[PDB]
Amino acid sequence: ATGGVKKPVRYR
Amino acid sequence: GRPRLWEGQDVLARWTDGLLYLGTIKKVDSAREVCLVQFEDDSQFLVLWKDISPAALPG
Repeated sequence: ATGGVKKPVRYR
Repeated sequence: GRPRLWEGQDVLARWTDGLLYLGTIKKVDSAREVCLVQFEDDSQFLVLWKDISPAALPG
């Protein structure tokens, strides 16, 4: 998405 | 057999950190068994078919 930020579905 | 992955499909893709990220398939490359996946920051990378899961199966 325009302006989007990748985040993982789950962190370690 | 019925395709598992296709253009436009929302998927989870395993990245090189071993974690999963939301993405959209932009291209299926059948010979190489990869898709070009667009992630939430609009970056586009090749991911192997085995490292892609459909977000939803109807069901």
